[PDB]
Amino acid sequence: QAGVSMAPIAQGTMVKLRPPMLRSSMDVTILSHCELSTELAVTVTIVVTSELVMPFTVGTWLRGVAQNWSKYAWVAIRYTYLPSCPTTTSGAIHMGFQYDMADTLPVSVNQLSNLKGYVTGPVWEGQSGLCFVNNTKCPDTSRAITIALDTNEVSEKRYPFKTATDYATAVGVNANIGNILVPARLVTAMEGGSSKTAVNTGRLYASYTIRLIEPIAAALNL
Amino acid sequence: QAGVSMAPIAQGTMVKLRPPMLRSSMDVTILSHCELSTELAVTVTIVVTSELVMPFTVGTWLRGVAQNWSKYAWVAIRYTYLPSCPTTTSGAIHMGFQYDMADTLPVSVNQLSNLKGYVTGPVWEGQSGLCFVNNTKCPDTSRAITIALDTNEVSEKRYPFKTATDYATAVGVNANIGNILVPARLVTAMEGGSSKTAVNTGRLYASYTIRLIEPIAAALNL
Amino acid sequence: SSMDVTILSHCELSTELAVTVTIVVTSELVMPFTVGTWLRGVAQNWSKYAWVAIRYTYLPSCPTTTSGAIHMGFQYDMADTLPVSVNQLSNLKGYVTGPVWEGQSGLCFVNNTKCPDTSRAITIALDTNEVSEKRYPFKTATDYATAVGVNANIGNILVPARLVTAMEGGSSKTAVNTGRLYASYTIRLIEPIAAALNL
Amino acid sequence: SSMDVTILSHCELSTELAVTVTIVVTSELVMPFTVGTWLRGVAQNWSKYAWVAIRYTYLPSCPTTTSGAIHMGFQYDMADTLPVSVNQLSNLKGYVTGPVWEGQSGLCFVNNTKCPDTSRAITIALDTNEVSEKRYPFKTATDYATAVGVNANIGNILVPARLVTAMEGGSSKTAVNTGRLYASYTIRLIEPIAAALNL
Amino acid sequence: SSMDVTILSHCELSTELAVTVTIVVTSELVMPFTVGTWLRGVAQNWSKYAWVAIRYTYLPSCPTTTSGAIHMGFQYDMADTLPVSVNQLSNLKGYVTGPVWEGQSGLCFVNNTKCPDTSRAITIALDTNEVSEKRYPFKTATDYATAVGVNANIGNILVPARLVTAMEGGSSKTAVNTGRLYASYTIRLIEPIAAALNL
Ligand SMILES: [Ca+2]
Ligand SMILES: [Ca+2]
Ligand SMILES: [Ca+2]
Ligand SMILES: [Ca+2]
Ligand SMILES: [Ca+2]
Repeated sequence: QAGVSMAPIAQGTMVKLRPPMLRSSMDVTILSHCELSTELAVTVTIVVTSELVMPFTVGTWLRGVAQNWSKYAWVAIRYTYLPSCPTTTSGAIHMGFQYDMADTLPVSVNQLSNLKGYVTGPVWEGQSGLCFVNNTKCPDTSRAITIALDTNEVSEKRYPFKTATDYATAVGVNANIGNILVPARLVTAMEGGSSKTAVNTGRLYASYTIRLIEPIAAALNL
Repeated sequence: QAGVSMAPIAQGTMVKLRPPMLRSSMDVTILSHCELSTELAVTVTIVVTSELVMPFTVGTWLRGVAQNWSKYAWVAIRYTYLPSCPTTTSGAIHMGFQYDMADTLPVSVNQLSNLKGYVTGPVWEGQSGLCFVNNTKCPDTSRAITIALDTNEVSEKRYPFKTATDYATAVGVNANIGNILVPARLVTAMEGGSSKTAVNTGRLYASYTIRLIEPIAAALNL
Repeated sequence: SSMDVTILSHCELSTELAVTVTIVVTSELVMPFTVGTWLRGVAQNWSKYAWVAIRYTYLPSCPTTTSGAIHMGFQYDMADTLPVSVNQLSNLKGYVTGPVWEGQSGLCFVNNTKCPDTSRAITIALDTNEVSEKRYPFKTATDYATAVGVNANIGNILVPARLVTAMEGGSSKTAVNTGRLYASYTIRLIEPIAAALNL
Repeated sequence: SSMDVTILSHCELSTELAVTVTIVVTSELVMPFTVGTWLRGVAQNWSKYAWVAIRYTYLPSCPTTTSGAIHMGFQYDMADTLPVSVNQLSNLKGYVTGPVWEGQSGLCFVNNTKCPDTSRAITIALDTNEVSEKRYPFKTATDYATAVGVNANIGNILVPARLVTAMEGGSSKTAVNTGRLYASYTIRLIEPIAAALNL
Repeated sequence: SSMDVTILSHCELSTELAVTVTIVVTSELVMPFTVGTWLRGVAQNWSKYAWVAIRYTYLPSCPTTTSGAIHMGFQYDMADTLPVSVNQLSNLKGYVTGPVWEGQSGLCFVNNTKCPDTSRAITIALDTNEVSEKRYPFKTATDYATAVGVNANIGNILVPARLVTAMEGGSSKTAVNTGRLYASYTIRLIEPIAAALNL
C-alpha cells in the first residue's frame, strides 16, 4: 500500500476547543490557549491580506486578559488552517512571515514563496492540522497547512502590550517605529479561484503560549 | 509581664505586595491577590461611606482580568486597615456588612455595631493586620481591624460579572434587582474626630480569592 | 572592569520629597541622566550603558509625628498612563508603602552593610532581566523629551522603565518635607564619547 | 551553520577618500545596505541579520609625500553630534589614525592573510557584542533617511552603529585622493524576502 | 575591582606638536586634569587616585619628507630645571626619540591591539612604582599653578611626574604640525566628590 491515495469529496473536522490554561510562577504568568483568528475565502484572483502577530490582534480573548500586564514574550504561536469546502473547490492558500514593518507585502505567489513559514495547499486540504487546534496528539502533519513563529529569532527580548489604535497612531508617524511594537506579521494569500465573486473556503486558528509580565491595571495600558 | 502596655507615638508598617497568583484547573480559574481599596479620613462627625463587594468594584486590577470570565464566586475577601497618623489622632473606625441592597445604611455607631463583621478601632491602630496585606504568617490578630466575607452564607451560588454602569442602571430600575448582581456591601464609618475639616488616617486593602468561570471576551461582558 | 568596559557602583540622592493634604504622583525615568547628578556628570562620557543593578531607597528625615505615606512602583512602556490614584499604583511591579518617618533600616543600602532587616526598608529595585533592550543609549532629558513628543512609543527604546512615586498622607496644604530618595546602582559604562557630543 | 540561517563572509570597498587644508568629518552608517554595493545586493534578499563581524581598513594609494591623516571612531546614538575636532574624535571607540600614506600593513584584513603585524594598520573593527538590538532589519537608505528625519532617534532601532571618518592633512585646499576604505565582514542573514520588497 | 574603588582605562589625545629651526622644550604635568580633556571630566568626580598605568605615544601626521624629531623623558622633582639640550634630555627616564615622520608602529597603544613590534614607537610609559606618594589628590591646574608658585616644591606633593618633550628638527623657523601625542592610562579613582567642588 504505497503511492495510493483515495480522493474524498470532503474533509470533515470537528473542533472542540480546550479551556484556557493559566499558571503563575512568581512574577511571570504563563497563558496557553487557542482561539479562532480569521475566515478565508478565495477569488478568481490573488488576494493578499496580512496580520500583526501581537496579542491584541491575535485573539478576542487574549487581548482582554493579556492587557492586564505590561509586556509579554511569545513562547509559541501557530496559525493552522481547516477546510470547509468540498475537494472540488478551486484555489490554494499560502502564508509566510515578514518582519521589518516597513516592507511592502508580496504580490506574487512566486514572491510569497521565499518567506519564513512558506506553506501552501489546495483550499480543501487541511484536516491534518486538526490536532494543533484541538491539541490532541498529532498523527502525521506531513501535509498540514500550519505556520509557526520562529520565536527565537525575534528582534526584541520582550515587547510592550499595545492597543491597536496606539499602534496605528505610532505607525502612522513612521512605519518603523512599529518595528518595536510587533515582532512579525503573518501574510496570507488566496489565489486559484474559479468565481470572480468570493467563495468561502476554510478558517484559521491561533495557538499560543505567552509569557505575561509586569502587571498594570488595564485602563492604564495602551 | 501582664496587663502592661507601652503607648507608641506612631505605628509603622511597610507593605510590600505579593505578585498575583493565577492557576487554572480545567474550567475553573482561581485568582488570589490583594490590592489597595480606599483611603480613609476622619472628621468631627460621623461619616458613613459604603462599598459593593463585587469584583469590578473591589480592585483596579481585578476588574480588568475578572472581566474575561462570565461568572465568579468569592472564596475569600478581606478588608484590612492600616494606620498612617500618630497615636494622637482622635477618632475611630468601624466596618460591618449589609446584604439586601434595598436596606438603608446605618447612621449610628450604635446601629452599626450589630452588623455581621462589626469591627472598630481607634484610627491610629491597625498594624496587627499587616500580615493579611503582606500575607506573612500572622502573629496575633487579637487587635487587628479586619473584616471578612461570610462567604458561605451568600445568597446566590454564583454571580455574573457586572460592570458598574450596568449595575447602576439595573439598581436604578429597582434597587433589589441588585440583590442578584452583588452578594453584599461593606459599610464604613468614621466618627471621633477633632477637626471639622477632614484628617487623613489610614487606608484599607482587599484580599481575595475568587473562582473564575465561563470565559467570555471582555468586550461582550457587561 | 575591562579596557573597553567600566563598571561603576554608587549611591546618591536621586530626589527629595514632601507630602500634603492630598495626593501627588511624580514619575522619574530610570536613566542615568535623571538618576542623580553625579551619575549624570559621569555616565555622560559614555555612549551606551546597561543597568547591572539599580535601586531606590528612602530615608526618613521628619518627626515621628509627620503623618503620611510613600508609594513607589514601576511602569515600562512609555505609552502607558501614570496612575491617577494609589489604587492603580498598588498594582505595579514593585509596589511598596510606608509611613513617611520610617525607613531607616534601609540606611544599610546607602551604606553597604547587609540589611539583615530588609523587612522594613522602604526600597524598590528593578527587574533587570525583564528589561527590553540589551543596552541603552545615554539620552539627555531634553533630547529624550523632544523625542517622546513625536510618539511616546519611541521612549520604549530610550529607556528600561519609569518609577512612579505617590505622596499621599498629610496635614498641611503646605508641603512638609518628609524624606529623601537615594539611588544605588551598578552601571555598566560603555563606549566612550566626549560629553559635549552626547544627546 | 546553514539551515534557514545563512552565513557569509566578504570583503570589499566601502569608500574612497581625499584630504584638504582643513578638516572634514564624514560618517557611514554600518548597515548592510550602505557598507558596500556587493553585500548590499546580496543582503537585500533577507529580512534581518546581525553582524558577526565587520571592520574597516584603509589602504594608501599615494606617494610617501602626501600630507594628511585619516582618523575614525564608532558612534552609537544616531542622535548624538559628529565630533568637530581631532581631540573630540580622539576618544571615540576604535580610535585609530595615521598619515594618509601609511597603512599597507592592512592588506590581510582585505587579503585574508594571517599576518602577525597590525603593528600599525589603519583598521577599526566593530564591538559586535554591545549592539543595542539582538538583530536588526534590512533598511534601505532612502527609508532610513526618511525615518531618521522624523526623529533622529528612530535610526537607533535601525542600525547598530556609525563610523566617523575625519580627513585632516592639508597641502592644498584642493581635494587629494589618498586611498580607500575597505570593509571586511561576516554577516548572518536570516528571513529571506523577495529582494524587491525590502525597504 | 569595583567597590568604593573604581577602575577605568582610556586612551586619548594629550597634545599636538610642531617643529621649528631651533629647539623648543615643553613639559606636561602627568595628572588626570592635564592629561586629556576626557579623563579630566571623568576624574573630577573623585577625590584622589593613583596611576595604575599611563603612557604617551606620538603618531605622525606628515609626509616622509618633514624634518625633525621628538624627544621625551620624565622628570620628578617639580623643583629641578628643564633640560636645555638634547644630550641633557637624553638621560631622562623614558628617553625615546625619532624623526617626526616615524611612529606609526604605536597605534596599538592607542588602538589597544596586541602588536609584537615596539620595534620603534615613540612611546614612553611611566614607572608607576617609584612614585613618591601612595596616592595623589585631584588637583586642578589653576590651583596647582598657584601653589607651585608659592614654592616649586609643593607640586611634589600634588603630582607624580612631568613629561618633558623637545621639538628640534627645523626646516623652517615657522611652526610645522608634525603629529600628536596620545595618552593611554589605567587609573584607579577613589573618594567620590561632587565635581564642582574639587580644586
Ligand atoms: Ca502598553
Ligand atoms: Ca456580565
Ligand atoms: Ca547619547
Ligand atoms: Ca526591510
Ligand atoms: Ca581635589
